[PDB]
Amino acid sequence: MTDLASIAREKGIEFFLISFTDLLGVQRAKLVPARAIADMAVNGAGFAGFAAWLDMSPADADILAIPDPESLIQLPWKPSVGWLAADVHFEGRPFPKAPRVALKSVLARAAGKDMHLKHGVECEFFLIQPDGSAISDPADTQAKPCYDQDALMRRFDVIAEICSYMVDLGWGPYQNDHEDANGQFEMNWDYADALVTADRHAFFKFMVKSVAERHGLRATFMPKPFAHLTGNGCHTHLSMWTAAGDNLFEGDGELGLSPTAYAFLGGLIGHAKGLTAVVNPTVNSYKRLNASPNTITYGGNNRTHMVRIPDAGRLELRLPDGAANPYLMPAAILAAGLDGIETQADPGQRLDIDMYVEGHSVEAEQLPLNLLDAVRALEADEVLAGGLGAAAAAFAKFKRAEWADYKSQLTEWERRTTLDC
Amino acid sequence: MTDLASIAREKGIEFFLISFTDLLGVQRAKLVPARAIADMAVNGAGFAGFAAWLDMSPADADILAIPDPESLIQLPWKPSVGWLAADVHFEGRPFPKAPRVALKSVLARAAGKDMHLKHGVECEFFLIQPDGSAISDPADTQAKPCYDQDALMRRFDVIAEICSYMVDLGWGPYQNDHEDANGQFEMNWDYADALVTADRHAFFKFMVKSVAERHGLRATFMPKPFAHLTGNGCHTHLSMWTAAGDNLFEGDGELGLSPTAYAFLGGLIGHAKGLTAVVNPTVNSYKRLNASPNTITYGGNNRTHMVRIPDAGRLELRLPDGAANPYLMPAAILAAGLDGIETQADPGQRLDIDMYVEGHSVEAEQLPLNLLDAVRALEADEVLAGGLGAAAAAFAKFKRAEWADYKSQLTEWERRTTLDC
Repeated sequence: MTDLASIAREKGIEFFLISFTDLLGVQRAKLVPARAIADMAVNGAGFAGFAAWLDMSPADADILAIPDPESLIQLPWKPSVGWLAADVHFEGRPFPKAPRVALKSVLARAAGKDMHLKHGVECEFFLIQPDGSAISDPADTQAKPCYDQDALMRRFDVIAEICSYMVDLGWGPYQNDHEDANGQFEMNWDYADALVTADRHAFFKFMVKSVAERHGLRATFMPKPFAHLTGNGCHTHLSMWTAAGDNLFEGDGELGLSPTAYAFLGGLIGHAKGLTAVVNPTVNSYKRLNASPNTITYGGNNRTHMVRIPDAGRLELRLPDGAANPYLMPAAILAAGLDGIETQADPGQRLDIDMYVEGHSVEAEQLPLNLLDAVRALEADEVLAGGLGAAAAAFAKFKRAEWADYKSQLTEWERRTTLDC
Repeated sequence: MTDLASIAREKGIEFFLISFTDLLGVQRAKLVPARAIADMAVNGAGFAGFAAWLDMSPADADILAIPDPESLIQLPWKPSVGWLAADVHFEGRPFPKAPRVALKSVLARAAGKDMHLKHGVECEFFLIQPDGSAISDPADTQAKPCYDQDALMRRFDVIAEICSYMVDLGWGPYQNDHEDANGQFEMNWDYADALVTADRHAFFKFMVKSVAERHGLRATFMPKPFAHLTGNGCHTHLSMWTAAGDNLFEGDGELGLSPTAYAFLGGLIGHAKGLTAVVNPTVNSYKRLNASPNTITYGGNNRTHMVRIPDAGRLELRLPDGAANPYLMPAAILAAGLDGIETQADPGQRLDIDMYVEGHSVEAEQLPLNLLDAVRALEADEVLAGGLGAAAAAFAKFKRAEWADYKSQLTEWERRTTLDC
C-alpha cells in the first residue's frame, strides 16, 4: 500500500509516535517528525532496551522497533500525531522478550493448526482526582453504585468523547457503564483477532488516560486503587476460529460447547496457578484474591467461577485484573489453551453453584494468594513457561524484584502493631 | 517459707501484680490487693484465656494463673506493688499453650538427663519520643554512633536508674552500652538457669518500658522501628550444666567445646529454618534478614554467622530479634538442642570467614525470608513442633493471621508503583 510518508501527506500527520509495550505494560514511545517516517517504517526506531522492561544490558546493541503500518491510529483528540504499534527487533530477529513478539509467536503455532484466537477485553477503570487521593466525583457515594444513571451522566462529557472516538476508529463499541465501585467505569467494544484486540487494548489504556487528563481528571487501571472499594477487573472473552470463519468452540456437548473448547477449558484449569502470576502481575493484584473466591472452577452462566460460559462458542475468563499485560495476557492464555487441546485435557465437572454462598463446601484447587507464591507457580509450570519463551523468566525476575521492594517498605501497620513488643 | 501475705506485711506491699506471658509476649497482669493474695497464691488468679493470645474459646472455663512465689519482685520504682510470674493452669493441669508452661516442660526433659540449660539475653532497645516518630535524642546523629560517650551520658539518668535496680535485685549487671544505631542501647546482666533468665527477660522489658515513661520517654524492643536505622537483636548465650555444676559444653574438641556441645550446635543448624519463625515472630522481623546474611553457618569468635563461639563452653545464638518470646525462645532452642544431642547431629565444617565480604562464595543453606515461609518451615519441622507441644500450632495460627492482616493493608508503595498501569 501507500507508504506512511504518503499517508502523512494526505491525512496531515506531522509526527509519528513509534510505540512498543515492555514486560510491565509500560508504553515506550518515540516522537518522530514526518520527514523521518520513511526510513523507520523500514529499519525501525532505535531504543536502548536496557532502559525499558526487557531484561537487557547497556552493552547490548540498540533494539530496532519496526512499526506495523496496519496499526496506524490518528489520535482522535490530536489528529496530527500518528500512533503505531511495533515489534522490538534485536540483532535481525524479533526479540522474544517483547510481549507483542511473544503473542505473535503463540498465534503462529495456533495458526498452523487452522486455529485463530479471537478475544474481547472488559477494561474497567476508575476516574480519580489528579493527585490520586480520591475518585473524581464526590457526589458518587451510595452503597450499590452500579449502573448509577446520576453518576454516569455526571461524567458524560469524557465518556461520550472516548466512545465516539471508538465509533470513528471502527472498534465497534456497544456499551458504556458505571461499574460496581464508586467512581468506576467500563466501555466495551467488539471482539477481534487477538493481535488486533491487543493493540486496541494498549491504545485504549492510553486514550482514556490521555482524554481524562484533558478534562482535568485521571484514569487508573490499577487492580485495587482504594482501601474501601472493589478493584479493576480485566475479564476476557475467548473464541477459537478456523480461517474458513468457523467457531471451533461452538458444538453439541453441554451448553453449546464443542469437545475442542472443553479441552481448551481444561488447559486453563490445568495451568490456572502459574497463569495467575501473569494476569495478576503486581503485589497490589493480590488484595482481590483475599476478599473469599480464590478457587479453580468453571463455569456456566455464572459470575462466581474462575471461568464462565455465557453462550455457545465462548469462554469468559474472569481471572485477569487491570494490571494485565495486553500482549502477555492473550499470549499466556493461548499457551495454556493449546496445551489443553493437544493433551485432550479434562476440565472436570461443571458446578452450577454460587461460590460466594456454597463454595466452602466444595473441595477445590486453590490459586496462589500472593505475588511470590504466584511467581513460584509460573516457574514450575514449564508448559506455560515454554509457550511464552524467553519472556517468562524475564517477567519472573522483575516480579521477584518488585516483591522484595514491597517487602522492604516500613508500613504504619508494622509500627502500630510492633512498637510495643 | 513465709506466705506472700506475711511478706506483704513486713516489706509493705499493698498490691500484687499477678502476671503471665501469652503467645505473643504480651504481659497479661491483674492487680490484687494484699487482703486477697493468700487465696490466689494457692488457687491462682482467674482470667478468661480467650481474651489473651492462648488460642482458647469464650466457652472454656477461666484459666487459673498460679503465682511462683519465688519470682516476687518489688517494683524498685514503686515498692508497694509486688510483681509475680505465673503458670497458666487449665482444668487442673498446666496449660501447654502458655509459654512458661512450655519452657518448663522442655526443661524437665533436659533435667531428667542431668542437663540444665543456662542462658543470658542481650536485649537491645531504642529510646524514642512518646509519639514514636523519632528517637528520643535529636543530638544523636553521627554515622557510627556505637559506644558514643556523648549520647550515652545524655541518657545517663534513666540508664543508671535501671542499672542500679538490677544491682539491687541481684541480677548482677555488668555493663550498659550505646549500640550501633542512633538512639539504641543495651544493658547486660548475668546468665542463669533458663527459667530464672526468662522471668528476668519478661520483667526487664516491663521495667525499661515503665521507667522510660517516667522520664517522658519510650522504650521499644521492636525488630526494625526505623526505616533508616539498624534493628534490635536479642542474641542469646547458651550453656548446658549438670546438677553437679559442670559445664557439659566445655571440652577438648575445637575451640574448647565438647562433643556434646557440637551435637547441640548441630541441632540448632539442623532446625534453623523452623526455629526462625519462633525467634523472628513478626512481619517486621524479616526486614533484618533481607539487608545480605541469611545463611545457616557457625561459628567461632566471629560476628557474621548464625552462631558464634565466643569461648570454651558457650554458644552465642545470633538469630533472635527483640520481638522474641522470652519463654518461647529458650523453649524452642532447647528443643532443637536436645535433638542434636539425642541424634548425635553434625554441625558441619566451621568457616572462619567474614560472611559480609566472603559469604557469597560459600554454598549455604538459607533461612526463610518472610513470615509465611517461616511459618511453613516451623510447620514441617515436626521434631521442633513436638518439643513445644500444643503451643506450636497456636503460634502458627496467630502468625498466619497476622500475615494476612499485613498483606491486606493498602500501602503508599502500592499506589505510587501501580496507579499508572
